[PDB]
Order: sequence, then C-alpha cells, then structure tokens
Amino acid sequence: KAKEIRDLTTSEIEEQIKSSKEELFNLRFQLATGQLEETARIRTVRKTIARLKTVAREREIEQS
RNA sequence: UUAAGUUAUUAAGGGCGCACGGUGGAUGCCUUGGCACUAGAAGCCGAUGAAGGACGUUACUAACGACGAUAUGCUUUGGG
Ligand SMILES: [Mg+2]
Repeated sequence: KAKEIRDLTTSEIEEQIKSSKEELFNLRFQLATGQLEETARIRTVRKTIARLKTVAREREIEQS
C-alpha cells in the first residue's frame, strides 16, 4: 500500500489517517457487541495506519 | 462288648516353596541441556536518556518470546 500511499498528497494522507482510524474504531465497537464476523479487517486497517504514518514521517525527515 | 495300649485326622491363624498381580521408579538405552577447552574477532553503554524493569500490543486469550499507541509490528535494499 506504501507505493499507492506515496502517490497521495500530504493533505490526503492526513485525511486517510483520520478515516482509517474511524473505520478501525467502528470495527472495535462491532467486535465488542458480537456483530463483526470479519475479524481480519481489524489487522488490515491497523497496518494501513502504520503505512500511512510511515510515509508521512519519511516526507518530513526528507524535507528537513 | 469290655479292658489295656498305639497312632491319626482339624488350621482359627502361622511358616517355607511356587504362581499371578499391585505399588514404586532402580537399571539399560536415549538427549533436548550442561562441562572443559582451541582458533579468530570483540570487550564499555549512558542526558541524542543507559543497564535493568513496569505496563501494554494478536479475532479469541493466562504465561514466555518478539514488538511499543505505526505495538504478535511499518518502510526500503538484497536473498528465497
Ligand atoms: Mg482361614
């Protein structure tokens, strides 16, 4: 996903970070009520956040 | 039949021998871990916050290992 993330702009990555965190939080609430049934989405969204934070961190270090 | 003698039988339990079981973990075989060394490298890190820890991180989860709110992991370069 990193190659696709690198095509996004800086404002887009922040928006992706916010939206991914909302999705993960929604998954956690569904899991706590026994409604999820798709538990592999949790790990997938968590790693997407990790990739998104990595690309943002690289750009700031690179520019600085 | 009497009289006078003699000597068995019984095993409540026990003894010796044998047979078959149990308990127990010796012995044999085995090695996951140790012990003594050889050769080469290296030895000591820390306010750019150490050594050592606490608490957390997996869909479910107690403990250990790995990891640190990017958490049972992220990127990249090579290997496969
Ligand atoms: Mg008897």
